[PDB]
Amino acid sequence: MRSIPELRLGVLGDARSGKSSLIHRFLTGSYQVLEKTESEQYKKEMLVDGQTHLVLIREEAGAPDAKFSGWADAVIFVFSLEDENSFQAVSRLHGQLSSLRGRGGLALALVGTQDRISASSPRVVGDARARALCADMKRCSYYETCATYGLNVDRVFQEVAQKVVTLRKQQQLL
Repeated sequence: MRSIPELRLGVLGDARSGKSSLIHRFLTGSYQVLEKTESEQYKKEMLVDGQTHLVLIREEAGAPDAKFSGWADAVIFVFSLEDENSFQAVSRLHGQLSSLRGRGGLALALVGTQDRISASSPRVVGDARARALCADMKRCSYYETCATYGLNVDRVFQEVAQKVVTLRKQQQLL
């Protein structure tokens, strides 16, 4: 039976983060103003190191639980660059993830979304501050995204998938 290599990617963020629109952009190429009130799962095929993977994505509406925290190979944290509470929410969410995971080591990403930046709702989260949150999270890379035109959307997903695959190859290299 031909193997189906699988990458399990979780996505965390508050309702102002832009996480639903970001997931939806990656999957479909479309921007839609969405707030999923609820957790949901999605699937996509991705080429990684020349090998086709099944990618499972769980978007979580609130705090991760031990189920989610133990299932993921990788977790993307999402906040809005114009919402301070969403940024503070990432560090809350990461505390929960870290404690409820009990495994090989997660690939992480931190995403600051640009979608809602306006004159009346300006960027409130400074670059250095966001990069400091990322520097204090293990195996984490930081991106700004804009799902409206696709800025770094595929990049985030692809780079987290690559991290998982490289970690796995490291493990089999031992």
